[PDB]
Amino acid sequence: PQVRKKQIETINFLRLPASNILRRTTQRVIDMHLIYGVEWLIEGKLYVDAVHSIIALSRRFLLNGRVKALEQFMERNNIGEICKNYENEDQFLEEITQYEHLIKGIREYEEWQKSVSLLSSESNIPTLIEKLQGFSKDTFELIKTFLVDLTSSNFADSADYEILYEIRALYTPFLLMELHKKLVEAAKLLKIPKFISEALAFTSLVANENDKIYLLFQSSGKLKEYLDLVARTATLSN
Amino acid sequence: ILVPMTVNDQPIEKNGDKMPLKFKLGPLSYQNMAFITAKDKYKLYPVRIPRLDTSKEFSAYVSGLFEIYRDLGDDRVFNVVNSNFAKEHNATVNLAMEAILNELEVFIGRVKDQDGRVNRFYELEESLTVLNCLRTMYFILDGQDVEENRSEFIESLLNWINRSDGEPDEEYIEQVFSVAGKKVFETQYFWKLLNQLVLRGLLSQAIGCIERSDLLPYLSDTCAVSFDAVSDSIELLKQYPKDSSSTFREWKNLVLKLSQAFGSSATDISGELRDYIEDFLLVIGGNQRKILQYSRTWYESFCGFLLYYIPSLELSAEYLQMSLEANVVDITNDWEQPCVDIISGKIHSILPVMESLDSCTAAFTAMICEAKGLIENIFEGLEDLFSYRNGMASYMLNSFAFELCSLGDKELWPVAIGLIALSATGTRSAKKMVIAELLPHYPFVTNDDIEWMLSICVEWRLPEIAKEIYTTLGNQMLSAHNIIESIANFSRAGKYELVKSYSWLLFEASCMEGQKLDDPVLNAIVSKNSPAEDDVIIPQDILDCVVTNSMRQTLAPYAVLSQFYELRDREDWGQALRLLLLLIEFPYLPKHYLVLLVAKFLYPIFLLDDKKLMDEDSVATVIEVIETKWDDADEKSSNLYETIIEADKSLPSSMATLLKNLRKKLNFKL
Amino acid sequence: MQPFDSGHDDLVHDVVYDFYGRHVATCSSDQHIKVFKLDKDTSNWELSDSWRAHDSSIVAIDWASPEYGRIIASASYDKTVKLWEEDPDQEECSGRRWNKLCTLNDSKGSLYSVKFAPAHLGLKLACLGNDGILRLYDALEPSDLRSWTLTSEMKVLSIPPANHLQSDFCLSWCPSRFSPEKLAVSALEQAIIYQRGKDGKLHVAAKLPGHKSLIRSISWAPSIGRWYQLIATGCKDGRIRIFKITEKLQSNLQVELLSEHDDHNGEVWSVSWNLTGTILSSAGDDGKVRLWKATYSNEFKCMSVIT
Repeated sequence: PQVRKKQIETINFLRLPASNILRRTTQRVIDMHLIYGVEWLIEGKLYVDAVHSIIALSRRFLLNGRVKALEQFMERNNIGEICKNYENEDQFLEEITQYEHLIKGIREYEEWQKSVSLLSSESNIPTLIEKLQGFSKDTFELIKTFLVDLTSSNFADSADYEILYEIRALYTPFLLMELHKKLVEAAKLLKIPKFISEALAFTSLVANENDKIYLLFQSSGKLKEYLDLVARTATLSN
Repeated sequence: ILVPMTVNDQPIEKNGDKMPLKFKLGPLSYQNMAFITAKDKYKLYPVRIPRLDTSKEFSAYVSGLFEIYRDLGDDRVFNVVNSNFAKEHNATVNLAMEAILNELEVFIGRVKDQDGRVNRFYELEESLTVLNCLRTMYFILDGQDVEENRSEFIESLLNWINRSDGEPDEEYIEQVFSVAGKKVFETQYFWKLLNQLVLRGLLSQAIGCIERSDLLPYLSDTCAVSFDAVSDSIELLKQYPKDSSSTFREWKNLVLKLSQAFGSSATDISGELRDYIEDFLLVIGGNQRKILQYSRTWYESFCGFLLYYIPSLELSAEYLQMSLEANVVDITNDWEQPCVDIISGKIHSILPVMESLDSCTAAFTAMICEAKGLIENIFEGLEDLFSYRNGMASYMLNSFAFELCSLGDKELWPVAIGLIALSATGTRSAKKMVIAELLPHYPFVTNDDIEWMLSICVEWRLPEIAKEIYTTLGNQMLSAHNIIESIANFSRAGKYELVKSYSWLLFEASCMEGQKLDDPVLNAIVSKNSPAEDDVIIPQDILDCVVTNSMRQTLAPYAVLSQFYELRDREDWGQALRLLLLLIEFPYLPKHYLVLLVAKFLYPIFLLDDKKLMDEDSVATVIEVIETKWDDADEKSSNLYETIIEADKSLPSSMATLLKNLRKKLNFKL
Repeated sequence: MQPFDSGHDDLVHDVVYDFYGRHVATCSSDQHIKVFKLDKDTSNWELSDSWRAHDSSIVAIDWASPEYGRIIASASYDKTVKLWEEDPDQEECSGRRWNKLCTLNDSKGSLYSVKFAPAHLGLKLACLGNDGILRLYDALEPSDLRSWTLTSEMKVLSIPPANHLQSDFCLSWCPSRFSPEKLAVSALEQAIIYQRGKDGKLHVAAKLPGHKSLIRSISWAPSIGRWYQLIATGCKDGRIRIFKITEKLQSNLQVELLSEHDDHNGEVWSVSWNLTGTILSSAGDDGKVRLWKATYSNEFKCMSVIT
């Protein structure tokens, strides 16, 4: 966007109110171009056109299934106008958040694995997994509804819907599944290592229509992976 | 280098009174203490050592130097491709010289602003004036001639003016240029103070001897043809090359052209003024007898042949002498005679003298001049660096960083011990010495004070050095009374036998009444389950893991098993006792340690005595040394609950002792 | 400079530091050991503990290896080496922070100097006064520190006459553990170097050449950064003789004598040394502390003249 910026300077010296060079200024500048193509709003009295141009390029190349290249594209816009200036978005509003949610819910298992250096023999030797149970519960009981079209009053596009469908699918049951791995590899079965509900209590806590984690979830492909760990939660009381 | 011991109460300054003045140099050296062992002065004088003052501008200065050595590697020797790699490795050692002195210009940019002794800042003037001449003579050229980098000849020539004399300050553009008795000038000193400041090689104070005085009010008004070739005189100063000595030769022809264009043209001006115009011009042709007589000092004359005559080194043998047919070389202060010693060559007998002009500057001078190999050693081929077997470089560098340790501080150890892990010669022998020796006065009673030294054993990693530290602090803690991070440091001493004695007793001879509390340590009693959350286990297993971590399958089944000490039940503290006993002490801490852990409810009523009872989950799930022990190996210490049960309060079997009473009650009891 | 009040009314005999340098166990003859503490926003040093120690004048003091409790002892002429241990719940400025453990009566006759042996040799001290014997008591056990098991009794003169309390008894140690213990021990006009044997006894490896007069201080230059050792001589002839003791009755040392100083022009009474031994800090009867510092050839020239 540096060489490209000087390109825009040259074309404004050669006249016209609009160029094909001034069309792409809120498009580019292909992964890198899109994300560095938008940055242009920092100053006040307009940010109701911001999330529109975000979701209109974020989705644009999402055939690379990249959500890891949206960890600075959902935070690029500043609400600054504190003292330095002295439905439209509702659908997309949650999608802004849920891009970055997928990474965090991977990283909500792994960080307990690194931060232990003692035996995990239960008798309250690890007690640092009680609050973490409650946290990692909200990622399938987290009430938003991941990455999808949610209404049809705002603008949506179908080409750009199938790469919501599948990108959702890749990661949302993983974060769900790592909650359920903590049951039999962190041994925290409820909010204490006693009682085995909260695997048997989760069999229709996975089922919700308030987060809609039900409708994308395979009836043999994800449900069979899910119940085999319940069956190992059950043998902590067999 | 004079420092009053005091400005009050004075012990002696004189050899008239034979009193026994004693001075103690410790692990500080910004307070050392000076007193007399006589009935005079019981006073103690807080007295610093010059060049060993705890300061934070110092900490920036000595960090800066130390990271500039890291860009030169652990390299300290001169290398010989080899027709340009004996010049290349020279080339990068020029530019790090200038990093050294520009750290020093940042540190002159500290200590000019506030100095507490004006001589402490004059050390930074005088050692920099030695290493101003060094930079002009050798360290930009590749140890060669002027014509290799002429501009950067000239820039260190300006450092030799601005950082010896505190200048620019206007006083040489004011001298007879704002005030004898003219204001339009025919005076010698209107033009000698142009000549000498050009001979200086300076061009910020030399333009002010042009511009803020007379160039117009007599030349242009008298004539327009005594004005058309005085025009050429300063034009020759402006079209002077600054960055080459090839063009310089064509310019020396052009001097013979238009300096002779004023010879030919009119004179309607004073013969004083005219001849002064020629005196500026015999600087500019580079004639001998005006490079001398309008110099203010030797290093303006010597540096006026070096510019404006032949800009090559060859006007330093016969012509240095003509700079002593200019001006003397100072020898009341030592700044200008060490400069001479550069020009002759010998930077190894003036490094001695730069120790008292600030050794911190001199130590890294020694580092980098050995990388050129202009300093010699006097003995080569104890690997140690306070022998002169080792480098002139590693004579001053790593002996600088030893006295950092004594300075006051010991958190400039990331710096210091970072110094002594670098050098061609093996100062891995030394890395043992500064970190093995602290014994007679260190190993303190604390919680933790050795933790950091594992980070003073990755400035070089030797593993043998990495547990010596915790030998001198890993049995030192049994009066500190800190908890499990000390049982950490006992194991990490190096030993499995110091956890066989100092944490074994928290399982044997544990009692003094009915409750089995007896433990100086506080994680036995109220914080038993504190190592059981893996919250207090973690610090100690990331500063050498496996030596601490394995011993935590002994003192964290100690939150399960040991809860029977607190209250004795048949279940709950029998749940959490008769469980795991057979992995946890059977490769780790003593194997049959079980006589004031499992045993001690045998005499109390729960169980057969004169009447048949039976105690839950201990009927046949206690079976080691606790039942049978006449044939079975018991680590002996059962005397402490065969007369220490009058404080527990058993009676009905507390009489007529047998160790086979304990063998009966765990047999039949139904 | 500013001279901090000690509270003392009687000569500071010694000043000895701990490894932090932030506490000095200054003894006087006012029967208190007023241990000070550096508060690091001031140069003036303020009290840590004014406990009354010995009931005879503490004529030298030495910080202990503080392995088993933070310990400072001293020997005085009451023939004791009383150890005084700080548990870390003790408090400052109060007359109780360093509390009596032992009372050394194994030692006979009046004493004048303990030096603690390094912490590699555990809680071991040497002791010497007009006892006339270098007596290496060793408290072997880490809990029980009154268990003073003798290792070597080495006669210094068997009984010095009493007018040798006017004599500095000089005692110093190499803190290197990669060698067996060396210690220059002043036997009234020499300093006999008790070098380790192999036999459970020391023997006199050398005795300082060119000295016929009393030795008014030895401080042993650390065996940091040298395979050899260095010493200098506080001594009564008016001189400093700086023996580089290269490694060669058993022996393993040879005496070289490199520089010889004498610009104190009267008796040298402090030899001290830098913590690693770089700085020969030499104080005399000239009223000028002359810090000497080696230049290339390992020859000490005066770096600074603190008048």
